[PDB]
Amino acid sequence: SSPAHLTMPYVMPGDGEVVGVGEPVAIRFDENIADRGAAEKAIKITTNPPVEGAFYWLNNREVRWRPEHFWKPGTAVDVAVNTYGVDLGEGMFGEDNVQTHFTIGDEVIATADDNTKILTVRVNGEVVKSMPTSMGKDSTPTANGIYIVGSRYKHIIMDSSTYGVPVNSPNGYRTDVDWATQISYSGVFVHSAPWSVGAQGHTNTSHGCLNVSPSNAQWFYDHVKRGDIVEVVNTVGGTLPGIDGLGDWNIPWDQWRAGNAKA
Repeated sequence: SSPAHLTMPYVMPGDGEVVGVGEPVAIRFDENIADRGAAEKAIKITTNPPVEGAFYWLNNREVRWRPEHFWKPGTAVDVAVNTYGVDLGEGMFGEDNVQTHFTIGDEVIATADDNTKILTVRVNGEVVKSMPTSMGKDSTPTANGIYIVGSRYKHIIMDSSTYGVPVNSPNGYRTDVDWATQISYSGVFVHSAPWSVGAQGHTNTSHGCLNVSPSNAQWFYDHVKRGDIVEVVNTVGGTLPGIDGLGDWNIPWDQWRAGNAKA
Protein backbone atom coordinates (compact mmCIF):
# COMPACT_ATOMS: atom_id res chain seq x y z
CA SER A 1 0.00 0.00 0.00
CA SER A 2 1.24 3.47 -0.98
CA PRO A 3 0.64 6.24 1.60
CA ALA A 4 0.26 8.73 -1.26
CA HIS A 5 -2.42 6.60 -2.96
CA LEU A 6 -4.46 4.77 -0.32
CA THR A 7 -5.92 6.10 2.92
CA MET A 8 -7.86 4.48 5.78
CA PRO A 9 -10.60 6.33 7.70
CA TYR A 10 -11.03 6.06 11.49
CA VAL A 11 -14.20 7.25 13.21
CA MET A 12 -14.77 8.39 16.77
CA PRO A 13 -16.66 7.99 19.09
CA GLY A 14 -16.28 4.21 18.99
CA ASP A 15 -19.11 1.79 18.27
CA GLY A 16 -21.57 1.52 21.19
CA GLU A 17 -20.14 4.41 23.23
CA VAL A 18 -22.26 6.78 25.33
CA VAL A 19 -20.85 10.30 25.08
CA GLY A 20 -21.64 13.82 26.31
CA VAL A 21 -23.63 16.56 24.59
CA GLY A 22 -20.47 18.29 23.28
CA GLU A 23 -19.09 15.27 21.40
CA PRO A 24 -18.58 15.88 17.67
CA VAL A 25 -18.29 13.05 15.18
CA ALA A 26 -14.62 12.82 14.19
CA ILE A 27 -13.45 11.17 10.97
CA ARG A 28 -9.67 10.98 10.83
CA PHE A 29 -7.74 9.79 7.77
CA ASP A 30 -4.22 8.44 7.99
CA GLU A 31 -3.19 10.65 5.05
CA ASN A 32 -3.81 14.24 3.90
CA ILE A 33 -7.08 14.70 2.02
CA ALA A 34 -6.73 16.85 -1.13
CA ASP A 35 -10.45 16.78 -2.01
CA ARG A 36 -12.29 17.60 1.22
CA GLY A 37 -15.61 17.89 -0.63
CA ALA A 38 -15.30 14.32 -1.92
CA ALA A 39 -14.61 13.09 1.63
CA GLU A 40 -17.62 14.97 3.02
CA LYS A 41 -19.89 13.58 0.26
CA ALA A 42 -18.76 10.04 1.17
CA ILE A 43 -19.81 10.40 4.84
CA LYS A 44 -23.46 9.87 5.78
CA ILE A 45 -24.56 10.81 9.28
CA THR A 46 -28.02 9.88 10.51
CA THR A 47 -29.44 11.28 13.73
CA ASN A 48 -32.52 10.34 15.79
CA PRO A 49 -34.14 12.69 16.75
CA PRO A 50 -32.98 14.26 13.47
CA VAL A 51 -30.86 17.39 13.78
CA GLU A 52 -29.03 19.55 11.22
CA GLY A 53 -25.25 19.41 11.35
CA ALA A 54 -22.20 20.27 9.29
CA PHE A 55 -18.56 19.33 8.58
CA TYR A 56 -15.48 21.38 9.52
CA TRP A 57 -11.83 20.36 9.07
CA LEU A 58 -9.42 20.82 11.97
CA ASN A 59 -6.42 19.91 9.91
CA ASN A 60 -5.53 18.15 6.63
CA ARG A 61 -6.55 14.72 7.97
CA GLU A 62 -9.43 15.21 10.41
CA VAL A 63 -12.96 16.41 9.79
CA ARG A 64 -15.57 17.03 12.50
CA TRP A 65 -19.36 17.02 12.27
CA ARG A 66 -21.67 18.52 14.85
CA PRO A 67 -24.99 20.33 15.23
CA GLU A 68 -25.42 24.02 16.00
CA HIS A 69 -26.30 23.46 19.65
CA PHE A 70 -25.21 20.78 22.07
CA TRP A 71 -26.80 17.41 21.39
CA LYS A 72 -30.06 16.46 23.04
CA PRO A 73 -29.60 13.63 25.58
CA GLY A 74 -30.75 10.29 24.21
CA THR A 75 -29.93 11.15 20.59
CA ALA A 76 -28.75 8.15 18.53
CA VAL A 77 -26.06 8.76 15.90
CA ASP A 78 -25.13 6.48 13.01
CA VAL A 79 -22.07 7.27 10.92
CA ALA A 80 -21.37 5.62 7.57
CA VAL A 81 -18.01 6.47 6.07
CA ASN A 82 -18.45 5.07 2.56
CA THR A 83 -14.96 5.85 1.30
CA TYR A 84 -13.97 2.47 -0.20
CA GLY A 85 -12.60 3.14 -3.70
CA VAL A 86 -13.64 6.80 -3.54
CA ASP A 87 -11.26 9.32 -5.12
CA LEU A 88 -10.34 11.61 -2.22
CA GLY A 89 -8.17 13.83 -4.41
CA GLU A 90 -4.98 13.60 -6.46
CA GLY A 91 -4.89 9.82 -6.95
CA MET A 92 -5.76 9.06 -3.33
CA PHE A 93 -8.42 6.41 -2.82
CA GLY A 94 -10.32 5.34 0.30
CA GLU A 95 -9.10 1.91 1.41
CA ASP A 96 -12.23 0.79 3.25
CA ASN A 97 -15.61 1.71 4.66
CA VAL A 98 -16.10 2.23 8.38
CA GLN A 99 -19.22 2.55 10.51
CA THR A 100 -20.07 3.58 14.05
CA HIS A 101 -23.19 3.90 16.16
CA PHE A 102 -23.24 5.82 19.39
CA THR A 103 -25.64 7.64 21.68
CA ILE A 104 -25.66 10.86 23.69
CA GLY A 105 -26.01 10.54 27.48
CA ASP A 106 -26.86 13.08 30.18
CA GLU A 107 -26.09 16.74 29.68
CA VAL A 108 -23.12 17.56 31.92
CA ILE A 109 -21.84 21.13 31.86
CA ALA A 110 -19.21 22.31 34.36
CA THR A 111 -18.70 26.08 34.57
CA ALA A 112 -15.57 27.69 36.01
CA ASP A 113 -16.17 31.38 36.77
CA ASP A 114 -12.95 33.30 37.50
CA ASN A 115 -15.00 35.75 39.61
CA THR A 116 -15.88 32.99 42.10
CA LYS A 117 -13.09 30.51 41.27
CA ILE A 118 -15.66 27.73 41.62
CA LEU A 119 -16.23 24.95 39.10
CA THR A 120 -19.97 24.19 39.24
CA VAL A 121 -21.13 20.91 37.72
CA ARG A 122 -24.66 20.85 36.29
CA VAL A 123 -26.35 17.60 35.22
CA ASN A 124 -29.40 18.12 33.01
CA GLY A 125 -29.61 21.72 34.29
CA GLU A 126 -29.38 20.83 38.00
CA VAL A 127 -26.37 21.75 40.20
CA VAL A 128 -24.91 18.53 41.60
CA LYS A 129 -21.43 19.61 42.74
CA SER A 130 -19.34 22.73 43.32
CA MET A 131 -15.56 22.63 43.63
CA PRO A 132 -12.94 25.28 44.45
CA THR A 133 -10.39 25.72 41.69
CA SER A 134 -7.07 27.46 41.05
CA MET A 135 -6.71 28.47 37.43
CA GLY A 136 -3.90 30.06 35.41
CA LYS A 137 -1.93 32.98 36.88
CA ASP A 138 -2.57 36.43 35.35
CA SER A 139 0.66 35.78 33.41
CA THR A 140 -0.20 32.21 32.26
CA PRO A 141 -4.00 32.37 32.23
CA THR A 142 -6.61 29.74 31.41
CA ALA A 143 -8.37 30.74 28.17
CA ASN A 144 -12.11 31.39 28.32
CA GLY A 145 -14.55 29.41 26.19
CA ILE A 146 -16.11 25.99 25.69
CA TYR A 147 -13.95 22.89 26.23
CA ILE A 148 -14.90 19.28 25.37
CA VAL A 149 -13.93 16.52 27.82
CA GLY A 150 -11.39 14.22 26.12
CA SER A 151 -9.18 11.49 27.57
CA ARG A 152 -8.89 10.75 31.29
CA TYR A 153 -6.02 9.33 33.35
CA LYS A 154 -5.92 7.87 36.86
CA HIS A 155 -2.27 8.90 36.67
CA ILE A 156 -0.23 10.67 34.06
CA ILE A 157 3.32 11.87 33.60
CA MET A 158 3.80 15.25 32.05
CA ASP A 159 7.29 14.81 30.62
CA SER A 160 9.27 17.59 28.92
CA SER A 161 11.46 14.92 27.22
CA THR A 162 8.68 14.22 24.71
CA TYR A 163 9.22 17.74 23.31
CA GLY A 164 13.03 17.39 23.25
CA VAL A 165 13.46 19.47 26.41
CA PRO A 166 15.66 17.56 28.90
CA VAL A 167 14.02 16.97 32.32
CA ASN A 168 17.01 18.33 34.27
CA SER A 169 17.03 21.80 32.69
CA PRO A 170 15.46 25.21 33.53
CA ASN A 171 12.29 24.50 31.51
CA GLY A 172 12.41 20.69 31.87
CA TYR A 173 10.00 18.62 33.97
CA ARG A 174 8.79 15.09 34.69
CA THR A 175 5.62 15.61 36.73
CA ASP A 176 3.27 13.08 38.35
CA VAL A 177 -0.43 13.97 38.24
CA ASP A 178 -3.47 12.08 39.59
CA TRP A 179 -7.11 12.08 38.41
CA ALA A 180 -6.44 14.06 35.26
CA THR A 181 -9.31 14.88 32.90
CA GLN A 182 -8.13 16.35 29.60
CA ILE A 183 -10.17 19.30 28.26
CA SER A 184 -7.85 20.69 25.55
CA TYR A 185 -5.27 19.22 23.15
CA SER A 186 -3.08 22.17 24.16
CA GLY A 187 -2.80 20.47 27.56
CA VAL A 188 -5.49 21.97 29.81
CA PHE A 189 -6.66 19.38 32.39
CA VAL A 190 -8.95 19.30 35.41
CA HIS A 191 -6.75 17.43 37.90
CA SER A 192 -5.62 16.69 41.43
CA ALA A 193 -3.45 19.49 42.76
CA PRO A 194 -2.63 18.81 46.42
CA TRP A 195 -0.07 21.64 46.17
CA SER A 196 -2.66 24.40 45.68
CA VAL A 197 -5.52 23.35 47.99
CA GLY A 198 -5.32 26.49 50.19
CA ALA A 199 -5.51 28.77 47.13
CA GLN A 200 -8.41 26.93 45.45
CA GLY A 201 -11.50 29.14 45.31
CA HIS A 202 -9.40 32.20 46.16
CA THR A 203 -6.37 32.91 44.00
CA ASN A 204 -5.04 31.71 40.64
CA THR A 205 -1.69 29.93 40.86
CA SER A 206 -1.47 27.43 37.96
CA HIS A 207 0.15 27.21 34.50
CA GLY A 208 -3.31 27.16 32.90
CA CYS A 209 -4.79 23.91 34.21
CA LEU A 210 -7.84 23.81 36.46
CA ASN A 211 -6.32 22.79 39.81
CA VAL A 212 -8.81 21.10 42.16
CA SER A 213 -8.48 19.04 45.38
CA PRO A 214 -7.48 15.33 45.13
CA SER A 215 -10.97 14.32 46.30
CA ASN A 216 -12.75 16.69 43.90
CA ALA A 217 -10.50 15.59 41.00
CA GLN A 218 -11.36 11.94 41.67
CA TRP A 219 -15.03 12.97 41.83
CA PHE A 220 -14.70 14.78 38.49
CA TYR A 221 -12.92 11.82 36.89
CA ASP A 222 -15.66 9.46 38.17
CA HIS A 223 -18.59 11.66 37.05
CA VAL A 224 -17.68 12.98 33.62
CA LYS A 225 -17.44 11.25 30.27
CA ARG A 226 -15.97 12.03 26.86
CA GLY A 227 -17.97 14.81 25.22
CA ASP A 228 -19.11 16.46 28.45
CA ILE A 229 -18.49 20.22 28.61
CA VAL A 230 -16.34 22.57 30.68
CA GLU A 231 -16.98 26.30 30.21
CA VAL A 232 -14.47 28.87 31.46
CA VAL A 233 -15.62 32.49 31.88
CA ASN A 234 -14.24 35.82 33.17
CA THR A 235 -10.50 34.98 33.11
CA VAL A 236 -7.86 37.45 31.89
CA GLY A 237 -7.02 34.95 29.13
CA GLY A 238 -8.13 34.92 25.50
CA THR A 239 -10.49 32.32 24.03
CA LEU A 240 -9.60 28.67 23.38
CA PRO A 241 -8.82 28.21 19.67
CA GLY A 242 -11.70 26.60 17.77
CA ILE A 243 -9.20 24.24 16.10
CA ASP A 244 -7.54 23.05 19.34
CA GLY A 245 -8.89 19.52 18.99
CA LEU A 246 -11.41 19.94 21.82
CA GLY A 247 -12.35 23.57 21.08
CA ASP A 248 -14.90 22.92 18.34
CA TRP A 249 -17.75 24.86 20.00
CA ASN A 250 -15.77 28.10 20.03
CA ILE A 251 -16.24 28.33 16.27
CA PRO A 252 -19.46 30.29 15.64
CA TRP A 253 -22.11 28.24 13.84
CA ASP A 254 -22.12 30.42 10.73
CA GLN A 255 -18.37 29.86 10.33
CA TRP A 256 -18.67 26.12 11.07
CA ARG A 257 -21.58 25.49 8.73
CA ALA A 258 -19.93 27.36 5.83
CA GLY A 259 -17.09 24.87 6.32
CA ASN A 260 -13.57 24.86 4.91
CA ALA A 261 -13.84 22.17 2.20
CA LYS A 262 -12.86 24.79 -0.40
CA ALA A 263 -11.08 27.13 2.06
